[PDB]
Amino acid sequence: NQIDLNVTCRYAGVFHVEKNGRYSISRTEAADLCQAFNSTLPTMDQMKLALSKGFETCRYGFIEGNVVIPRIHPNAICAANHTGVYILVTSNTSHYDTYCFNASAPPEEDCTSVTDLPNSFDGPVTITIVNRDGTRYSKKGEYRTHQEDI
Ligand SMILES: Nc1cccc2c1CCNC2
Repeated sequence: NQIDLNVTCRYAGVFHVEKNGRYSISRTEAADLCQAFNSTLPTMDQMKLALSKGFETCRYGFIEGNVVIPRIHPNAICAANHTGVYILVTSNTSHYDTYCFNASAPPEEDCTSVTDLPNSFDGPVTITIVNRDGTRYSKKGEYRTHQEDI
């Protein structure tokens, strides 16, 4: 009973989280996941500032109100060669990664590893934070508050 949370560097507080390295987070789960990180879904403005500090991914993830990909460099296989905060317009499906925003983070690029999920609650799941450099932190707990998400 195990969940990997793959996390990125923070840029102006904003970071990307993949559950098990595959699109698999609903909009309700995303809010709960950010909450467990003492974080919120970013606003578009917060995401634009993160972008300006060096944040890009090649993954769809929730922000507050939209599903987006932050892009600095044009890449044909990432948001169809767009740059800026690319907004997903048309999709059949409801599950993506998520972005989160932690106000207490440094103001620019923070590529130190994440070594806690400070606000997870008591639960049965072995949750493992996986950093991009492979550093891991695990704890037993839960973050999902919606039965539909479990
Ligand atoms: N950020 C991160 C950490 C561990 C694994 C993976 C990522 C993002 C890209 N997908 C794998």
